[PDB]
Amino acid sequence: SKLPLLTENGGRVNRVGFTRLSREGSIHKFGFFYEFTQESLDFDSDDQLK
Amino acid sequence: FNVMTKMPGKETADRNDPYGETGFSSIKWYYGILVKRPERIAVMKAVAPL
Repeated sequence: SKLPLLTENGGRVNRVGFTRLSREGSIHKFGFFYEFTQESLDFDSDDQLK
Repeated sequence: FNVMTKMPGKETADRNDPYGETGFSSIKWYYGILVKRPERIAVMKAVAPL
């Protein structure tokens, strides 16, 4: 019941449409940190703390 | 004029801003005057129309 059947007379029959969808993205940001004193790195028990 | 710019990066990092994002640009200058003969400067005050 939906075939694009055409007659010998032609005419404005069987018109179609189209569409374009679109995507989307986004850039975010992240980050942390940590402080440390010198007297916790030189006078400590492990030389490889840092 | 003295202009001191510190572009954001390694030169703006501190324990207050560990990530280093905010920079600035400061313009500082000296100015003075020595009126030697104020007898030669003349002013005249009056109102003006709209």
